[PDB]
Amino acid sequence: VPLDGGRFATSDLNDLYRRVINRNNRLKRLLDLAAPDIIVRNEKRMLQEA
Amino acid sequence: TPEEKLLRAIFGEKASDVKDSSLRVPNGVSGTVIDVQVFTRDGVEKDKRA
Amino acid sequence: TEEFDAIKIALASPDMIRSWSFGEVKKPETINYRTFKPERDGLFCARIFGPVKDYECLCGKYKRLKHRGVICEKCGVEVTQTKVRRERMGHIELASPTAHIWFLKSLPSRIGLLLDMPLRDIERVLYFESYVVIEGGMTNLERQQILTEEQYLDALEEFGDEFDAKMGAEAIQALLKSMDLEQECEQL
Amino acid sequence: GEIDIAKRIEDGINQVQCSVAEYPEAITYLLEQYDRVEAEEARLSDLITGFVDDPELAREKFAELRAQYVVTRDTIKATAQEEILKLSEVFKQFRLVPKQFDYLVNSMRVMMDRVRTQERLIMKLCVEQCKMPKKNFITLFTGNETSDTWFNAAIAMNKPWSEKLHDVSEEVHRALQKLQQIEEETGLTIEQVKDINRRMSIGEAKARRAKKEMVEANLRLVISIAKKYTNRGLQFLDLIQEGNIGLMKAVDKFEYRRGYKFSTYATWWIRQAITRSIADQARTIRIPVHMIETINKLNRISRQMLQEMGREPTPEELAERMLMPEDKIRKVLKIAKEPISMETPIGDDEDSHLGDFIEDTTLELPLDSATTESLRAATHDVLAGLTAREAKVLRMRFGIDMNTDYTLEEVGKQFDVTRERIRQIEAKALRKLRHPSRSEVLRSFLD
DNA sequence: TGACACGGACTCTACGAG
DNA sequence: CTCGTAGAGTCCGTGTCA
Ligand SMILES: [Zn+2]
Repeated sequence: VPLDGGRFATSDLNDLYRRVINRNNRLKRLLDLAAPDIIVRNEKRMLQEA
Repeated sequence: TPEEKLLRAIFGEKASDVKDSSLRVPNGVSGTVIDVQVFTRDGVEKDKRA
Repeated sequence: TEEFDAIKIALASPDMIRSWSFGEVKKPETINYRTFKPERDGLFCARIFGPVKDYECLCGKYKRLKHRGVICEKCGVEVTQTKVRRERMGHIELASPTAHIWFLKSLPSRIGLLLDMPLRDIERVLYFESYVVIEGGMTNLERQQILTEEQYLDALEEFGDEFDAKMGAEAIQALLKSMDLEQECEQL
Repeated sequence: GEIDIAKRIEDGINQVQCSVAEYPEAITYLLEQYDRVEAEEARLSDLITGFVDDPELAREKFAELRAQYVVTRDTIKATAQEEILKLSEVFKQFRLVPKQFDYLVNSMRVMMDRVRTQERLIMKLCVEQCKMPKKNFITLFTGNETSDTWFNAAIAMNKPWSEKLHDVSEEVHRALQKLQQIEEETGLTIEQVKDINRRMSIGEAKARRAKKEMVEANLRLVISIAKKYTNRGLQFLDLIQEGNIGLMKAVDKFEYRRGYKFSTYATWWIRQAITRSIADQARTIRIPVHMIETINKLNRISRQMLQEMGREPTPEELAERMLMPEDKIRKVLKIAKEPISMETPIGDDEDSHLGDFIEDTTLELPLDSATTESLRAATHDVLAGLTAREAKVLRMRFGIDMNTDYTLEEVGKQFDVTRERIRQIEAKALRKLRHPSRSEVLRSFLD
């Protein structure tokens, strides 16, 4: 919601969802690119964490 | 809503495109206003009272 | 209003989760920042969840109640009362099968105890700390044994086929899918 | 490394090629799809993709395959078998069209799996009563693995579960018979598939190591450049990942023959990716990149002017320093504000957060709902006070107690008198209601 | 914190079998 | 009677309230 004064207030789930979706898209592109094993491992680790 | 449109047609009530927001006195307090201050940002047209 | 009773709770099946959700959220954008209308098809998206303002689509093609069940062709937003924006759930199609933390770390580790495999091992597996030999064919290797990097390396070189080992939530899903519940119940 | 790792990749797949060649009847289908390839309806890279230790060159090499193969094929039944293994290693150079190896490796894998399913039901039978160590299972089962003889060899060792297996004698022989069918399609036994599979894995591992090196060599560089971008709302690890993507992109696109310093090219792409990612996915509300550059300029200018002047530069002074009309200056200042976390605790009262205050303006006021209800009731009865078809006219012209409103021509069609007379009716009704004492009660609804 | 409790893992003692 | 296994107790670390 836009609180009076041009600033915004959001629940944290917005940030969490944004981060998860980012890592998901990055992993998709990484698979399309056939990155070396180490990088796919790191990506899956971070996605699990998120 | 429709019925109110009917009412506007009937009485010819030009709807005012500006809502009221005035800072009215809080409920149940009564006293004397001793002073007023006005702060305009630089650039805007100072009103007479300023 | 229905008069109900008996609240039922169960694991959500993937087909049930797809059943509830009305759309997939592909991009992370939230709102247009110029006019704060929602971005499509972002975390806030009208063509998935619902119209911001009552009974008018996003693009502004249909604004009258005369249009109330029609779905604007330009903006894929259906015209309804904004309250629906409170009830529709969405979904994200996840690329890598991911483990549900609650069923893992809750003191009785139901992934752990279901697998009859210690907890420390499972944490090691999910975070890509070690492999696990998932049904290691005709070799000298167990089915729920965790393997370190160099153990898996000497093994792969040693055992090319009839050798299935994996890492992470994918391996865990593999291990879970193949388990025969009732036969093991009889044995136990 | 790209050419090196590609060579090792081809060497691994070449190893699987050798493994297949050392397997039987593979050479028959092999020569058949070489014959297919001769018509030239495909590419030279579906049959040879880099060697190990032109149509004519392939023709002559395959002529040598045919010759060595057949001459060892006649005397195949001792050393000629080792010569066939050598033919497998020399063909290792060639790789077959993806479909054919997919077909063979998948049929061989699923057959090994199927025999494994039979073996595992046997292993259930053994583990439940006799707990068979796997060594004896292999040794007795491996070596023949083709006829049901091993079954009676299990019967021959006098083991209690092994003899008891007659309960599953039907299924065991069904597995052996289908296994014989797989034998016929290959025309051999199995154990050599074990040899084949180990060589395939060895080759693939070689290729694996090469690909690993294709970043092990340029890894820490990404980390070194990454530590720059370390405060733009981005988990360090995401930064390093974006840098890895950029580095891979550079490597695959790197051109040593175009005349360009390699390292610069790499770092260039690294930045091109990292800055792009921070610009796009850093802020919650994505904002054009040129706008970000505008913010950066503003911030440099503010820093210089502030530290020299001491006080600060007023937006007018900033509008001076840059040629922009300053309307966009304050626009950019408004845009840069990040959303505040809705849970931020309010002062010394960690009981309420900010979320606890925001009010929902959407809600229609109950007062207004009551007014609207009273209004519909009153308008309905007052319409009832007026004539019938005029009342219906007025209801239809508006949405009173009805759905979408039809324009005058359509309502006139509804009465079949379709023309200005309908607005004559509208104006006459309005005129008739103008008279007071009926509408004043509705006059009250104005304010 | 801090008093409690639980779980998992580890150490020490005791019993059955050879 | 000792070795190998079984049982009991303890300790540490985590979860849980204000
Ligand atoms: Zn629209």
